[PDB]
Amino acid sequence: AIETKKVVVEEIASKLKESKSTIIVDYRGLNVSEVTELRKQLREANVEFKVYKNTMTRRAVEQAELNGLNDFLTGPNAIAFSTEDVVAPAKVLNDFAKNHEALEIKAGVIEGKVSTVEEVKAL
Amino acid sequence: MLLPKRVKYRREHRGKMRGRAKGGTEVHFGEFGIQALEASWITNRQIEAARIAMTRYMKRGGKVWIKIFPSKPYTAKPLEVRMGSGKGAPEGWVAVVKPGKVLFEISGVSEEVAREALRLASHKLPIKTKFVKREEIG
Amino acid sequence: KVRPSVKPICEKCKVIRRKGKVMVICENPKHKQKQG
RNA sequence: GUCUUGGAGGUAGAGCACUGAUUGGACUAGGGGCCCCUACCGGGUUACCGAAUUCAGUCAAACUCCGAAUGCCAAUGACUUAUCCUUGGGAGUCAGACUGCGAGUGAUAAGAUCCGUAGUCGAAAGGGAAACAGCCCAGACCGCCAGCUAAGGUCCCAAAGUAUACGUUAAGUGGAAAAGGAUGUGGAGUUGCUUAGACAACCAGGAUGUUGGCUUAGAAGCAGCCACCAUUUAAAGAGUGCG
RNA sequence: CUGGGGCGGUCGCCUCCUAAAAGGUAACGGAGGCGCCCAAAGGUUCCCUCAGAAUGGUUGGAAAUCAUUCGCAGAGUGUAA
RNA sequence: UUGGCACCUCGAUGUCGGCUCAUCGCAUCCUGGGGCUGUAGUCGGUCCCAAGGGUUGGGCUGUUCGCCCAUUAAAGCGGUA
Repeated sequence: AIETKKVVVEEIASKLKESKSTIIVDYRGLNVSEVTELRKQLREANVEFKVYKNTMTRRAVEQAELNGLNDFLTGPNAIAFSTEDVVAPAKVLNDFAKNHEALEIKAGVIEGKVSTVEEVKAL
Repeated sequence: MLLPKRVKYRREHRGKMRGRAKGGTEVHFGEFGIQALEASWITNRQIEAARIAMTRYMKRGGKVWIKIFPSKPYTAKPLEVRMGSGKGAPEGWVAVVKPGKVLFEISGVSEEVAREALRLASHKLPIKTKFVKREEIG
Repeated sequence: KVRPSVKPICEKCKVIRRKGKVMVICENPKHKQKQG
């Protein structure tokens, strides 16, 4: 599976310039809901801030075994990578704080990712 | 629908069909063909039942080849008459088909068109068949 | 229907060999065939 | 007769060397089309037929450049074997059948007819094939409450193994028929995907333009002709199929 | 003669095929012909070689004739294989 | 069924059709029971199982067959010399 090599290599580049990341739900992935997490990011910049659903624990979590190992306990849970290269968080970490609390899929008892070293309350 | 133009004779023996054909057990002009499996006589009308019902399914298709040709007049005495008294009226035409002889060749066609355009002509031909493609060495 | 060449027509048809009889069963009840 | 050796003959097979028949491509003498002009010499258009010729490739009882297997005619070396030639006396039969192999007629029908070849019956009893003139085995001088075998068999009828080993079938196949049909089933083999996470199954979503250019009152996903695609994308056929 | 007979057709001679690689070998099987012709189309001596094709020409023409190559035979061999 | 062949019978095997008496095979006309329906109910087409039972009175012609009269749940085929 030499195709699986290349997905490992390229996503590392936005993981060494990264500070933050957030859990992204994969059930009920509406087309307009994808727009309300991509086009609000496309009001910021390009596709640096990611939605990708190639996120098995054995496909793409082997790649993230270096940076910020706070994430494996949602292993048997819905994972999608959201990595960051530019525009530090002052606005971007609260992208999910309005839509998902009732619309564009459920809030999701999300237990978070790297904020500093914690689990809950992505601020 | 084909017939030989002017034959040296009008009434002929029936022969004994056996064994493998003298040649043409290998599709070589076009791509895909049917190779027969039994020994039989194939009449005139059945190649007419073939060249029609392939170009049904070969709407825009390549050329259809026929390597068979009829030259044997199968012969009938007129019906409800006794035996003997002359060999009968030449009832039409009939081709020579040994087993193993690749009947048709069909070119300019992929796999999946050739598995049904060539199948439906084999329901009209009275012989059990098998699909035969080409091969290089060579 | 009953015929000796029992085949599916559309891809919604299953081919289930009940009772020694190759029956085809489908959604649309004009596919209902059997050799028997 | 059998082996060696010498031969004659063109079969079955094959192949095209000719006599023919023929598939397809190049080649294009001629022709036709269409125009120009032809009032005439003529010219151009052919996805129009097309003779030769040529690259392949098919098929012949009345086609063979080639040519077997046996079969027949003999020799001289044998190794067996009892037959053969003439001559005369003396008669019977000159309608045959079936089975296999090769043939014709037939419809590559007939326990059909008509030839070759071989058997048997006829003129042949016995055992098989349940019974059966022609298949299988085998020859009845005559007796034995002798033995060994062939065809066929070895649970009961009915003589002989509920033989032994390893498998296959589940239909009573065996114990009657094909084109075709099928996730029936045993083997052999090939490949695709696949913990670098497959196949089902469930919670998912389906593209924005846009039916997109031309259309039928409109149909914007399947009126139908089609460039049938660029953006948001983990994605989405300018639509999987039902409407 | 006969696939009952009648009607049809055939009765004899030569060649081929069926004929199974000697030679025969049947049918109301498949094809042709034969009841003649040549006083030379016979015998011998001595010569010579075809048909078709192309090239060019006289009325010459798709072709009668005439010349140069091709042309083992695709020509003829009375009449038919 | 019309046929092919001539194998039982030409020291005799009565041939067409009716009347009686049937049985049997179902490849089904009904009646019983169902899939599909281009089945709204009604009445059908078509394919399945099913032989137990019913399967008419004429006119015409020797007629089997056939057409037509009127009924009927229907007026089935076919073998049995």
